[PDB]
Amino acid sequence: NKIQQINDKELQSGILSPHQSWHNEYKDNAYIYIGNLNRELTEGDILTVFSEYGVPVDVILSRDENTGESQGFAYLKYEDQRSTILAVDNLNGFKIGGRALKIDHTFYRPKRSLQKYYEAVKEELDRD
RNA sequence: AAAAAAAAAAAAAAAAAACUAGAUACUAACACAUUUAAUUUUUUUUUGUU
Repeated sequence: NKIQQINDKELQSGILSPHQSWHNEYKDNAYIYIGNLNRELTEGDILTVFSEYGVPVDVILSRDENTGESQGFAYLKYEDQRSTILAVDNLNGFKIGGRALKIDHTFYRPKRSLQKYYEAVKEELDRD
């Protein structure tokens, strides 16, 4: 609802196409921060809503090291960037499970401690 | 220009109020297009990763 507020102003001026859009600030980014998730949605189900706008190559759900349950945020890289422009813009502010999730562009830095979680995820997304 | 008179009835201290609706004049240099670049409507069960 912070970002959703911008695009309405922006589109109203007829900004139309990325060169003039703030989404142009990125261009080298693909992962999207996915916020305000519900707690029970897992990686496979976050890999439900987000293929509407593209083809995910990677995904990471943030979850406590001990109890292993959702922190409530994820980082999902689309194969073709412009999905990111599409997901951030279009699906931000949308309700799942009563709470409206947030998306925004992100630069994502991998953490050693999850290293196995990368192949464990990749192998599934490597199936396709 | 100009040269009077005379025969014992009256007097007066100068319409409202209320009700309900309608009719028309009028009063305040009243206000009538700019208003928006520091500052509080922005609210949620804390939860954005070398």
